[PDB]
Order: sequence, then C-alpha cells, then structure tokens
Amino acid sequence: TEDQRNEEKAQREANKMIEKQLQKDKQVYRATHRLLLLGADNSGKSTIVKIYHVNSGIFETKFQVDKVNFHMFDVGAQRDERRKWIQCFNDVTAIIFVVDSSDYNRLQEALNDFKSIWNNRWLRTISVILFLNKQDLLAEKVLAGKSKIEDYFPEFARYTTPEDATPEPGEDPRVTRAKYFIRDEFLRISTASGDGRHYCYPHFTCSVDTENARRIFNDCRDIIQRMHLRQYELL
Amino acid sequence: QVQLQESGGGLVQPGGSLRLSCAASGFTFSNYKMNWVRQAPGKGLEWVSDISQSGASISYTGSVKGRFTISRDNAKNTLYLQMNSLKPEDTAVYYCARCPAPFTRDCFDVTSTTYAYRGQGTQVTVSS
Amino acid sequence: SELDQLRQEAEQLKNQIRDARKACADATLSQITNNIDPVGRIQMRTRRTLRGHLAKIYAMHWGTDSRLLVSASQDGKLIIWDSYTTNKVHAIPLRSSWVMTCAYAPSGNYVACGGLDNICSIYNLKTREGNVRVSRELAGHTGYLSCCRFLDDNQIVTSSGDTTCALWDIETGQQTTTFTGHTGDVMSLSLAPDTRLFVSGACDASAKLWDVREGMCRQTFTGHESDINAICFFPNGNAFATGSDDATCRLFDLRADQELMTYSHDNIICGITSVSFSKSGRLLLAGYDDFNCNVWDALKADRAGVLAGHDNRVSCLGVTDDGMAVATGSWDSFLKIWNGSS
Amino acid sequence: TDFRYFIYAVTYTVILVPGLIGNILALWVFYGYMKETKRAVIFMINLAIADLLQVLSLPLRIFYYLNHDWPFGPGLCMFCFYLKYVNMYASIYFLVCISVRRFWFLMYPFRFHDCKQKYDLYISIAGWLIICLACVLFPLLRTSTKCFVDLPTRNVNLAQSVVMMTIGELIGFVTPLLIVLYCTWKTVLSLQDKYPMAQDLGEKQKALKMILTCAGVFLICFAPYHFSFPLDFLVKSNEIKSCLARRVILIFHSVALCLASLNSCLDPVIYYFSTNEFRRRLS
Amino acid sequence: TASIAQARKLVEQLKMEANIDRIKVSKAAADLMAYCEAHAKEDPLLTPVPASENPFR
Ligand SMILES: CC(C)CCC[C@@H](C)[C@H]1CC[C@H]2[C@@H]3CC=C4C[C@@H](O)CC[C@]4(C)[C@H]3CC[C@]12C
Ligand SMILES: CC(C)CCC[C@@H](C)[C@H]1CC[C@H]2[C@@H]3CC=C4C[C@@H](O)CC[C@]4(C)[C@H]3CC[C@]12C
Repeated sequence: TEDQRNEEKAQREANKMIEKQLQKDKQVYRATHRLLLLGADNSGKSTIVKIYHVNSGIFETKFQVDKVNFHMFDVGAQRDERRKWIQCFNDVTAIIFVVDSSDYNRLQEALNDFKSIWNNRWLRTISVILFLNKQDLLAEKVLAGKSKIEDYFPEFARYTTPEDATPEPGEDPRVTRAKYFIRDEFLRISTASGDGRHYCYPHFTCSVDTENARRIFNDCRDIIQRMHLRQYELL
Repeated sequence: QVQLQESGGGLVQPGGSLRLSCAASGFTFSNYKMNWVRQAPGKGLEWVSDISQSGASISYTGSVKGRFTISRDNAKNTLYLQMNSLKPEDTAVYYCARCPAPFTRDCFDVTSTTYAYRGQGTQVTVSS
Repeated sequence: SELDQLRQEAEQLKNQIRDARKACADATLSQITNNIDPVGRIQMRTRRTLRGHLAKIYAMHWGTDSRLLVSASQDGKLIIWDSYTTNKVHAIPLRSSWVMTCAYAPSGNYVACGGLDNICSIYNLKTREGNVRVSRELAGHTGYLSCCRFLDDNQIVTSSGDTTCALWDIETGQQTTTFTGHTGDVMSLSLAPDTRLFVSGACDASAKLWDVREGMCRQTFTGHESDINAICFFPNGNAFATGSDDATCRLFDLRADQELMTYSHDNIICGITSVSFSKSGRLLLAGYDDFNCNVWDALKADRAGVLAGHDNRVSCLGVTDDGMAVATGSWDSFLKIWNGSS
Repeated sequence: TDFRYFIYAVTYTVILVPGLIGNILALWVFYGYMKETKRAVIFMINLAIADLLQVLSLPLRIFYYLNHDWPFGPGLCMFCFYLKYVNMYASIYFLVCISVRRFWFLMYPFRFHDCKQKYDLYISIAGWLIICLACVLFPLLRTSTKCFVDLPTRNVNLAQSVVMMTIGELIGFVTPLLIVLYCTWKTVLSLQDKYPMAQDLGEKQKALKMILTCAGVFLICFAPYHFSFPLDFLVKSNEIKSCLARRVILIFHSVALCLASLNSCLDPVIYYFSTNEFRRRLS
Repeated sequence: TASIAQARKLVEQLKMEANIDRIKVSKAAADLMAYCEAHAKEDPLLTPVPASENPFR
C-alpha cells in the first residue's frame, strides 16, 4: 500500500493549501459588513449613500467609513413576490429601509412592508435602519395644505408632538408635528415585537444629505456592540 | 388544492351597506391569518384589513377605518367583511388573500401582482 | 364575458379530475402497509463533520461515486469534500456569493451552482491547468436560481423563481426547452432515474410532472396548503415525496395521479426544507426549520428517528447513490455525515 | 496565632461547598455551550478550572487546622501549599483576560471578528506556564509535622526580600489592577449612549452594572491581601520585632487571605450565574 | 386582454391531465411496498452494515 500511502499525503497537502486560502478569505469576509437595501421605487434608496457596481441583477454599493468596509446590496431583478429570496439576507448586519415620507398614498404600503419584514421569522434578529427620505418634499406638502394627512390616517387628528422631539431651527411646528407622526407609525410596529433581539433606528434624511453613510456607520456600530453583548457573554 | 371563493358585492348606492363573504377550502382555515385586498381601477392592489388566527388581532387601512369590519368563522371556514357607509372611492375588485405560511405573524406577498393563495375576487361598485 | 365562461369550464374539468382520482381511491396506503412490521427505532451517529464554510450552507449534492460531494455556502465559495477523509478537494470562489443551489454532474467532471444572480455557472473540474475555471454561464432566467440538476455532461435542467423551468444545452449556452405552467416560484426539482421525466415543486402548493423530451406538463399534483420547498423521486421512479411550509410531507403516485400518504405530527409546526429517500425507498428523511431531521417510514407514516446535530436551520440533505450514508447541511455552516451501526 | 488556626478552618469550610458546586456545574455547562454553539469560552473555562483547583486544595488544608498534624509527608505539604497560590494568581490572570476581552469588543466593535480570537489558546497556555514558574517561590522560600501556616521562613536578607516583594506586587497585583480599572473605565463610557433608546429594555444598563460589579469584587477581594502580604512577610522574618504589630498584622493578613479566598466562590456568581445564557442552559 | 389568453391555456392544460390513465391506489400502494421489500437487504440506512464494511467508521 506504499503507492496508496503517498496518495493520501498528496490529498492532505492539498487540503492545507485550501485551508490557508480559506483563512485569508475568512479575514476579508468578517471585515466586511453586508447590508440589505429595501424600499419602494418612489423612495430614493439608490441615492442614500453619496464604489458602485452592478453584478448580475443585484446592485452592489461598497463604501468605507473610518476604515470599515460596508457592502450594501440592492436586489432589482426579481418578481414582486419576495418571501423566499429574502431568507438569503438573514445574516446581514442590518437592513436599510427607505420610505418616501411625502408620499401619503403609498405610506400605508410602506408600513405593511415594514411590518412583514420586521415580523419575518428569519429576520427577527436583524436590526433595521429606517431612513424617512424626502423630508423637503414633506415640508412643502404640509405647508401647502393641499393634501391632509388626517385623510389617510385618522389618528393624526388627535396626535401630539413628542416631548423628546428635536426639531431643526426655523422649522414650522406643523411640519415637525407630521414629521414625527410618520416616524412613530414605524416605531409602533418596531416596539410591538422583537423581544429585544433587534431594534429600529429612525432617521430623517433628504435628497441632498451626505451624512447618511455616517449614520449607517454609527447605527451598525451600536448593532454590532449589542450583538457582542449577547453572543460573547461567556468569553 | 387551496381555493378561495369571494361572494357578495355588486352595485350599491353611496352611503349604503354591503357584506362580503370569503369561502375557504383546501387548507386548515384556523391556522392562517386572512387578509382583504382591493384593486381600484387604474391602480394597483392595496391592503385593506387583516385578522389574526383567533380573531384577537385586527387591523385596518386608515382610509376605511371606522367603516369596514372584518370577521372570520373558523368552524364555518368563512371570512367576512362588513362594509357600511360606502363611498364612491371604494369601488374596486376585492380579493380574499391568505398569508403564505401557517403559525406566522408576518404576511409578505398577499398584496402582489400574481399571488397563488388569493381568490378570483368580487366586484364592488359604489358609483351612482 | 368569455373570461367568466372559461372560469366555469375550468371548475368542471377540475371536478372531473377530482372525481376520477376519487374513483381509483379504492384503498389507502396505510391500510395496505398496516400488516408489515415497523422499521423500529433508527439511530444514526455523526461519523464526519465538514468544517470550512464561513456562511450558512444552502445546498449539497453527492457525486455518483458516493464519496465526493459539493456544498454551496452563502459566503461565495463552492467546496468539494472527500467524505471518507474530510479532506477538501476543491474550493471554488463564486463571483456572486448569494448562491442557492448546487449540482454535481454524474460524470464527476463538472459542477453547477446559482442563486440570486439568475445565472447557472458550470465549472470544469478536470482541466490541464490544474485549477477550476468557469466553463459556461447560462443566462436567460429572469428570477433567482433555486435548483439545478445535470442530465449529462451537455444537458442540465434548472428551476428559477420566475415560475419557469428550463432545459439547457451547455455547449451552445441556450435553453432548448422551457417548462411553463407554475404560478409561483419553483423551489426544487428532482430527476427520474431514467432521466426522461422530472417533477418540480413551486410556491403555488402544486407539483407538476414534466416530460423532458416533449416539454409539456403531463400531470399536476395538489394537496399541500403552502409553498413547496423540496421534492424527491422515489427510487423506482413511480412516486415522489414533497415537503412544504405546512409542516407536512406527502407521497404522490404518478400512475394513480393522487396523494397516497401524509407525514405530519402535531408537535411539528415548522416548515420543511429538504427531503430524500433511502436506497430501498423505505425511509424518507426530511429536514425542518426546528434544526432537526426526522426519518419517516414511507409505507407506515411512522417517525423512525431524529437527526439532531445542528444549531440552525437544516437547509439541505442528501443520500448517497449506494445508500451507505446521508449528509445533512445546515445554516450553521457545517455538514455532517450520518449512518447507523449494527 | 491560635485565632489564625481557627479563622482559616472556619472560612475554608464555608467556601468549600459553593466552590465545588459553582465550578463543577459551570464546567459542565461550558462543555454543553461549546458543543451547541461552537463558540470559545477559553477564558471562562480557565478561570473556572483555576478556581476549582484552589478549592480542591482546601480539604487537605482543612484537615491540618482541625488536627494540628500533617502525617502526609513534607512532599505533599509543599504541593498543597503551592497549589493554592499558583491558582490564586492564575485566577487573577484570567480576570484580566476577561476584562481586556470585554474592553476589546465594546470599545472597538468593528475590530473584533470571529477570527480575531486567534492566538487565544497561546495566551492561556503561556499564562499558566509563567505563573506556575514564578509562583514556585511560595514553597521554595519556606523550605527551611509543621505545614502551611507553621512552615518556617527561610533566612533571606532584607534587601533581597524587598526586591522580590516589589516585583511580585507590581506584576501580580499592580499590573492587573490598573488594567482592570482602565478597561472597566472605558467600557463603562462605551456602554453609556449619548442618546438612549426609548425601548432599549436596559440591555446596556445591565451590562454596565455587571461590569462595575466585576471590577468591584476584584478590588474588594485582592487589594486587601496585597496590602498586608509585604507586611506579613516581614513578620515571618521577624524584621519588625514589635510585639503590638506582630499580633495585628498576622490577624489582619489572616482576614485578607480569607477574603481573597472568597474569590473562588464569588466568581461563579459574578461571572457565570449572572449571565442569562447560563439560565437557558440550566432551564 | 391578457387574462383571456391565460384562461385558454389553463383550460387546455386541464384537458390533457383529465385524459390520462389512472390505476387503482391499491395497485400503486402494492408496487411501492413490493419495491421496498425487494431492496430491503441492500439498504444500509435501513439495515446498518457491519463496522468492517462501513467506510465511515
Ligand atoms: C496576573 C498578571 C500576570 C496578569 C497580567 C495581565 C497582562 C500582562 C496580560 C493578561 C491579558 C493579556 C492580554 C490578552 C489579550 C491581548 C490582545 C492581543 O491582541 C494583544 C495582547 C493582549 C493585550 C494581552 C496583553 C497582556 C495581557 C494584558
Ligand atoms: C501544576 C498544575 C496543577 C497547573 C495547572 C495545569 C492544568 C490544570 C491547566 C494548565 C493549562 C490548562 C489548559 C489550558 C488550555 C485549555 C484549552 C481549553 O479549550 C480547555 C481547557 C484547557 C485544556 C486547560 C485545562 C487546564 C490546564 C491544563
């Protein structure tokens, strides 16, 4: 069995070469944080972050914040039914959810999309970074008065601005009253489930807003840190 | 085979009342969350209301809140939608949609263009 | 008005088929197999643990030599394992990391994979350069690739999330036949032993039997209440088993054109991801969302045993061609090899 | 003198029961944890093993104080006496390792991956080997039926004794103390968010109180022992030669040594049974 | 205009499926039981082989 004896050694030597390559790939894989980009077509999710690549039917966006690599994936070439391929993103660092705040007609659909993603059995442990995009359009729509939010959401009639709200200087009280109403609609779903395994990070962003990359970095830092406190309790 | 038959509907004057019935077959009705979905002419499908497995949890769209009531009968394997004080903006084809999986809180693709577990739909017209 | 007319004629045809199936339902498989003795308790131990994947495993397929297998991970790597020694024979870096299926060619010279990239990539394992290279990229599907199976070195059948299945000519890169008729995402397919027919399970809770050469659907099988995630032919080719999200397994017969047996338990409330048969077909092994793999008695619908060796979702499993061992893949990034002992 | 015999006997019996129950049960849970989730608990296991051996050195030591006789031979005495202290500084070593590890993934979450735990087995092995080598002075410096507390101290020059005492304090207590305090201080800051989350459920607050408790027990237990150990050694060498100070220091060091021995049983409560992962495994 | 075209295809498919020959369930059940019996001995998972003949010792 001398001929067969060296055959096993050759196969075992090739195994070590593969293992060395896997360790090099493991370092890159865990040094990159993967994000799932979601939202409807009217939302400006494609322009949230100010290296962009299109691989097959998936729009890949790679950016670096404080020497940390983020790889954000957008899925474009799929059917409207997404209850199966959404399971492929069960191990992402966070989900980026973008909502058109000024679009009152489709605002309820965005809530239903958020509710299903939040309550999905394979997404129960993934935090969501919520970007309430197009705030400038929301301000103009409220100031104009042509469209009333209470027409679409009756709860807005008896809603009061939270005491913890921090409106920007020189902002109409009506605008920030409605700006935080839409945020609380998504936080009502967020705080009604999860059992502490994941949280939602609401943000107010506009079309001209170059700080969205920084906001994702800060939120994912808190997501990872909370993840470490849970899975590294016994060192 | 999963099949849903929507019954009821028709031409009703504005401000009238209308009751829709959904007959479920081919699956254990008590194990699934049920939804009501409508499609206005010239517009896509939109979610109207849902009811949990036991009926404890109920939700509505803000445009129909306070006017539509959704109920289910697990023993009768039937779903109901009471529509009173109707408006001409409610003229649409109403669909009985079942959530894809049992014993789940999420309901992903009920409001989709081609959904397998959604019935043929019933026509509701409110314009005088 | 014609659309309403055709809707009623379809119901009449469906009732005609339902009555025809009920007419030939003289007996039940449970009654026929009541007399035979049970298989007893099936105890299997983890002989091997395959470590190396950095992300959840989504698919595995044994080679025809019953020794080599290929497993697909979501980190972007294809690894070929020597199951006897746990040595890694190859590690193929994938251009797109969101792979959902993998297939081993019966000749052993090629492997296939594909996922959210809507592409079935063929890799040549026997090259003079000593490295694995992409030999073909099969484009044409408009949805994610859910399953693929080689017919030979030149033909492969792929199922996609665009509700269609396709037969591909690898040499020309074109799909010779397209199998349409599913109204939901096709999640799995299984080839008949003679490779003249194949069954596919979709998210419309139906299983369709397709003729490879003719290219049309011969029979449609209904009975599940949720999306079908797995399907596997019986070893003689006259039956197949499916697994759905309704926590049930059903055994359909091709010639009787109806369901024969249901494999479900009250404790089981989770979806089923993968199904396979033993060499004789007496055992049906099914993977579940509760991190366990239940071995069922196909004839008697009895849970023969449980494979509990994973800490996350069991995404795939498969039995070797000689029936010697069964491999189970899981979202915990590990593969395990199981067999019994005397 | 007579009190010191009784103080050790009473205290060591109190720690004997929870120390065995706390550490043996923890190791069984650690083995199950490694088999299930395949995640490293190297620092937790080594701390439990180091505490387990220290408790295991008590039953032989308790026998001496209840009989005033050591019929087991001088060879066994020099091992049981050496076993307790080699595991005391071993526990201190892995309390710093836990403190530095917690500081690493809470102050730099992005610079701590699964593969960052490389060269971790090389830390525990190196920690034991150097400690087991440097702690050999405990039986070497008292080698001269009397065992443990009654062992005579070797006649060593005062100048040479101070140098050894100074080095032992710096690398045995002073270095662990500053690192633990520094890691705890910055880890507390990183767990204090500028904008708290409304529905946070106090996940970080519980960690903040747990980490402060971990550093508090470290200061309460080991610091009094190392403030009397240099003084107690001079009493054995009769350098002080003061009647009043001789009785006070020996009794004070007896309490401090017993207090430092409490860390054998307090560690499972503070570190192991305070974790919600342990509750899931037990229940 | 689309819907009517899809309706014709679905009706046409049901005609093909309704014209197939179906055997009795008892006949189909017996064939499945017969195949399992004939190959029971050569099933390593059903009847585990001796450790000497098991490649995965
Ligand atoms: C009992 C006495 C000896 C304890 C001494 C504590 C010091 C010397 C030891 C204990 C834990 C050790 C640390 C453990 C982990 C790391 C992370 C590594 O990436 C750099 C080295 C570093 C930072 C070690 C430095 C030395 C260290 C801090
Ligand atoms: C003189 C003697 C008593 C000093 C103590 C030596 C022994 C008990 C210590 C020193 C090194 C320690 C080992 C260090 C590393 C590991 C690897 C870990 O995955 C399991 C625990 C284990 C295996 C420890 C077991 C206990 C150990 C072997």
